[PDB]
Amino acid sequence: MNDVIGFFNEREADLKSQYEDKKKFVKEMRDTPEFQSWMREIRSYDQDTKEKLNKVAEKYEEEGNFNLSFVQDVLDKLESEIAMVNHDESAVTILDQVTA
Amino acid sequence: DPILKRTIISKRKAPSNNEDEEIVKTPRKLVNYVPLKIFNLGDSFDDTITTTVAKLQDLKKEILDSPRSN
Amino acid sequence: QRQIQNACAFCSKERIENVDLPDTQEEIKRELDKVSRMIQKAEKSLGLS
Amino acid sequence: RELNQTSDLNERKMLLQAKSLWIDVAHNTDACKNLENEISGIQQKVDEV
Amino acid sequence: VESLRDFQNKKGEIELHSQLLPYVKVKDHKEKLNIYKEEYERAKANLRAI
Repeated sequence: MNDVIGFFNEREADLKSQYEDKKKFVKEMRDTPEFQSWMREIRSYDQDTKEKLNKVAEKYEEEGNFNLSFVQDVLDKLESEIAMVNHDESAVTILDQVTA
Repeated sequence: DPILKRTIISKRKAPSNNEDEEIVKTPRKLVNYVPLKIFNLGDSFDDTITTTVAKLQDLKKEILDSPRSN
Repeated sequence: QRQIQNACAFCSKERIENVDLPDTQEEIKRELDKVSRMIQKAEKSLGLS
Repeated sequence: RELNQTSDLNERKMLLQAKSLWIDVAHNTDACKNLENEISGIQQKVDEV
Repeated sequence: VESLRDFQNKKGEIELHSQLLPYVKVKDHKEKLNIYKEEYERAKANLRAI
């Protein structure tokens, strides 16, 4: 029993260390640099409250829930729109004197 | 308060306690290395086809060095 | 050695370390997708392969 | 000449994909080094036994 | 002209997730916070039991 109690003491010490590691992971999960990036995106949105932004946000929410995705759908749409804008502004310097 | 922020945000009590596998951690082999990791992301576009493309690029540059016309 | 043989087949591995690029694999995958898309755009502008 | 213009971007895609392959090689090598350290520690324990 | 209009639509779509909090990042942060909290809870329960 002295052997088994020493073994259980070292096992509970290892469990305590793992619990401390999990607490550290929880602490670093919050107060992240991305968390720092937040609360000023809210300020940027508050510079331009609702109105057209609310409507386009509602449309975006409808698109997102219809797509049944929130990460892959957003990345795919970003890639598609970047590929679209890659071929842009073709002979856009002149529009009027040609008509004249 | 806008319904947008609350819909975008995720309620903390929404998950069903996030119950883990079985009752304890799954048994593991004493080594159980299994390195694998042959591919690390990327993939998609193959490298051999564009390798032939680059070879053709240097070949056509060498051709451009050779005289053309006149 | 299979990977390094592929790298030495694709130009050279030792000429790679001098070039600068973020080490994150996700960023490199995004860049690869971006260059694939712009290559597709150039191809469709040319029309012919 | 248009193909040369496109092939500049094609060889840029070469640079990106080769960087990806070399970083994969680096990850494999450092994981192999970690495995070597682990087996060295296990061999030290075996020597103690 | 239509490509410029579609680029304006694209920039609006970008601002949609940019002006507000990043939806992908906030969802990932919520998920990781949930899993870390449940792991912490089970670890502390096991610690109390032992």
